[PDB]
Amino acid sequence: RMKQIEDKLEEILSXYHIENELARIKKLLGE
Amino acid sequence: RMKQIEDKLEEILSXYHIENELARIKKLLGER
Amino acid sequence: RMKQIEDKLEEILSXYHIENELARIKKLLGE
Amino acid sequence: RMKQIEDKLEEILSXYHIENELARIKKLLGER
Repeated sequence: RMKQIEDKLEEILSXYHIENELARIKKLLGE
Repeated sequence: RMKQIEDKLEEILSXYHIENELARIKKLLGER
Repeated sequence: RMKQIEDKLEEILSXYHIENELARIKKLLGE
Repeated sequence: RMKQIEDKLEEILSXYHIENELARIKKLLGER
């Protein structure tokens, strides 16, 4: 069950995309 | 406790919608 | 230590704001 | 396992930056 949990944490980790998307949006907005 | 944990994680996972909404905004603002 | 963990999960929960902000941005963008 | 867990959670928490970046975008796009 600890494993299920850690599996859910890796699914949550699969956030950096969101960060990347945001950086890209700011730039498309003219910074 | 551990079922509160698994449930809080399912509540958090239930984020990809956010990523996809951002993918849309980025697409909308992209070069015409 | 289970408590520490559940505390971190409530901190993560404190995401709906992000959703709200996004809905507001789409609307400000002219939908 | 449990330290991998606590560490993955600290890696996730390390989100508020995202909220605040969105608060900025919303502020920028707000009525002049």
